[PDB]
Amino acid sequence: HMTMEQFLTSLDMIRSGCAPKFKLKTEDLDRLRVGDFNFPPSQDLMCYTKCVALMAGTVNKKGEFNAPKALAQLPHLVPPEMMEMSRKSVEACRDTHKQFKESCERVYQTAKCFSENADGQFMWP
Repeated sequence: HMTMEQFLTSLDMIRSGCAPKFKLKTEDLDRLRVGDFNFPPSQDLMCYTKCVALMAGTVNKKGEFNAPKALAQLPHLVPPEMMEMSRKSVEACRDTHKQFKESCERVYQTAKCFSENADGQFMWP
């Protein structure tokens, strides 16, 4: 498992493996970091979210969200304090990806759904 302290630091480590692949605005990343997905994303920002989810092993390369695998991965992704919120959001957003065809959009829309269904503070790497 991870502690809250390890979680908050993991956010930066995850970002470091994905951000360099894209052209991104710091203010966009700042907003996603606090779960504010309330602004139009660029293609780059959407594909950044796919890179993050791919690292997490929660989507495939087609951006299809894998709910059972996400649930299995949660202890490697969030601290105990965030487990139930995350469980609830996986359940609410498991089918979000089926409304979209393009892989980066599929992941971005699912992440946005997580942020919107989060009954507490939501943080994206």
